[PDB]
Amino acid sequence: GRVTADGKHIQKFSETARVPFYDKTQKHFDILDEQEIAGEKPVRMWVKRFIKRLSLVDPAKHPQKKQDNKWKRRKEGIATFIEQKNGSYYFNVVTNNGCTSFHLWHKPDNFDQEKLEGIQNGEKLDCWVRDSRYQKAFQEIPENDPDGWECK
Repeated sequence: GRVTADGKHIQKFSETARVPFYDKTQKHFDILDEQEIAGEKPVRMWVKRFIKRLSLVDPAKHPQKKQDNKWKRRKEGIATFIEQKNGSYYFNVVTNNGCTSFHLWHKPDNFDQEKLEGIQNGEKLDCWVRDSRYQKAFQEIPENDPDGWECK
């Protein structure tokens, strides 16, 4: 909540979202002003709500990992690769049936490391999607994910 102009009333908020400080992945104590640390001026943030997670390897998860009861919402998936990094692999997935396709990164697992053999810069392959919990909000956007972050 928040107290109003007079000292007799409290207005109610809707929900919360955490913002990382005291870390070495963003810059908040050098972009924000001094008045905003006391928190008395509404500023814009980018709320994130759910992250796309994948498990492409189906045979190593159906008879030994279907006790998770979380992967009840697998729909489809297409995937590619455009840039190689130290430990993760690029992917581009379509959302439901051909409405929106965007990017993600995935840590390749030992049951999925047999699905990639060195991906060409544009070669195609299937995918498997899921949307998992997330509750955060940054200043501008992360420099690694151009996902749908709602401006609030």
